[PDB]
Amino acid sequence: VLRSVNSREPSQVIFCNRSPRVVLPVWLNFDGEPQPYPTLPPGTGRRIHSYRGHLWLFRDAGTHDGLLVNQTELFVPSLNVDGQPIFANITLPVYTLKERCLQVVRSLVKPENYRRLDIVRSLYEDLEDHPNVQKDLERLTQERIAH
Amino acid sequence: PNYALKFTLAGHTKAVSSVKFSPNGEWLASSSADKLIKIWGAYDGKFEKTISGHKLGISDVAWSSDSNLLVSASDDKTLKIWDVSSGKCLKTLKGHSNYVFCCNFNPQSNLIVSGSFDESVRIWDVKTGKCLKTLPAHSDPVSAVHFNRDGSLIVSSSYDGLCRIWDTASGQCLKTLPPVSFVKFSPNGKYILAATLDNTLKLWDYSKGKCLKTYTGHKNEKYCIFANFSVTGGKWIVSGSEDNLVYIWNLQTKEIVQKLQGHTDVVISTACHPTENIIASAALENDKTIKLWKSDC
Amino acid sequence: MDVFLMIRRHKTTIFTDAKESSTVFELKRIVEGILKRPPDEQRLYKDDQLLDDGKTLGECGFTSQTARPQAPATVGLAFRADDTFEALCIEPFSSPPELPDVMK
Amino acid sequence: MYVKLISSDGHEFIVKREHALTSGTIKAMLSGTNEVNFREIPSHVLSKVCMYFTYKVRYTNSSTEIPEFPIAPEIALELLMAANFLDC
Repeated sequence: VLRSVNSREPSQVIFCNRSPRVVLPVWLNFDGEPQPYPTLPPGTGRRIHSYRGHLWLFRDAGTHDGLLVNQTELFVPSLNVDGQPIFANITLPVYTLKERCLQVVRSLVKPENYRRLDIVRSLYEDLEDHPNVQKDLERLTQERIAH
Repeated sequence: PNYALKFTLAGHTKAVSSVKFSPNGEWLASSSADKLIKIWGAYDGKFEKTISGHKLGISDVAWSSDSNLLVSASDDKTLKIWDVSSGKCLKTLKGHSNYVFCCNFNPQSNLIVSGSFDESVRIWDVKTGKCLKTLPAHSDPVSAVHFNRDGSLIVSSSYDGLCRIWDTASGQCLKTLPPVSFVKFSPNGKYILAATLDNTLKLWDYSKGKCLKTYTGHKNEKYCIFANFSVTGGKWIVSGSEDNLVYIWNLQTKEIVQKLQGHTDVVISTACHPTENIIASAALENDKTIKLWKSDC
Repeated sequence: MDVFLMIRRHKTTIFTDAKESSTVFELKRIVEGILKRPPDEQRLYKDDQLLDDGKTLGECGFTSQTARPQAPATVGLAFRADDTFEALCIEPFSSPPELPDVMK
Repeated sequence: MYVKLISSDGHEFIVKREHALTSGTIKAMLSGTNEVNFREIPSHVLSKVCMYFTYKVRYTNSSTEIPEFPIAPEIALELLMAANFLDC
């Protein structure tokens, strides 16, 4: 359901990293599986070859924190018009403070050590619940069934 | 028939793309995604040699009439010609702008024909390597390209869902008869066998232009699976299948007459020995092996 | 270009926004909305420097680059009450604990 | 409309209402004086939390380069705890 269609119709795209994170572009293949592509440093952008009807999302390539693209979770190339490439503007989201506080602690603390923090067991599990695309892909499949 | 497993060849470290018997019945060539061609004894399944060159994985192999030469077709955009005695690349055939998927010597074996993701059919000279004619064949990737009995025609198949016959001499499209995953000419000359990705094989009289047989019951929706005529003993259609089996149909009555079990991945290539009742069969990444099956008819 | 401020007197801290193009005066009238003391009873500062009512926030060094939502610039506030003038006094926040061993 | 948020050490923080209603914990404390007394969350943390509130409201639905929300190491743990409690 959440997967690239094999249209074989080429599309020129500009992956524009407008975040301070090193970004990992992630192509959803024809069976819905996530393929890592080469990383974009912050404040860079790149003309790249994709296809119509394909699916992308983008992540911190170092921690797998999720990022927005053109204000949303998924990016889908269409046909170029009048010789114009299509822009995928990789943006940070407004993380919740909690989510951000987890990002920061995660990056300061080796996971073999989360439990030597003096905090409720609740937060240990929030810490350990590292972000991954598959969890998000699942969550996003389901909101589209409400929508 | 009663084809039973006899040998299993487990040399490639990556998926196996194509298996072809030599016309002299002596050898089996295998191409693999691991960039290698490997030669096997047809009867005793013995490792003969590895052939290396291609900078990416290989998709198809084809023998010359005299069993002395191979054409390979590769992701690295190249078709290369090999002396089979040496292991030595005689030529590289640049011309396609994307992955090359299929290849075949003409009966005379002085031409090679090839198909590519670039949506084109190319014809080559074996002596020089000069591409002679580039046919604007399809508007989508070419899956198979074969020469007829006297080498005067070419059949091609493509993901545009069309199958087409070319006059070799000029390059004009003589006739045009879901994606077409595979196509080839019947030994007896008159017929053409074509797979579509609606889980279907079909036999056609190319001249008259109507479908005479339909072979079903196997799984074929994603992969371009190589199909065959076996006619050494009885007359069968053989095919790989995505459900990991080798299927065999009574060619005339369309009945499934056997399913060979052993493979642990999609069987993407079958080959029927030229003078004897032997089948070669090859599977993908979870398998990585070639199996040989020998029957009484 | 908007600016983002903490206005700080003693142990009170106001979060509010303005334009670089606003005057210190018009920010004294914002503080009047909140703390209900007129602009003649307020003196606003940056560090030590008494800010004049006719200069814009921008001119006083308060830019989109130095007064951000996630890192607001501090504006000191001291009141007058008739003939009595209080000197700017800002009580500092609590320190955090010494960072734990596993966060080094 | 502003609300007072008093920290555990005495410091009062005067933020827009809409801003503070980022927290459901705060929306509740306002209903069950429009002040709110935190008994554990101290000033350095509550001030940061307020900075979060102004970051959130502004940059939500901006369509611009949202910058990073910075968190010094020294304050991460307490702020995590606070955020967890305020649920924001």
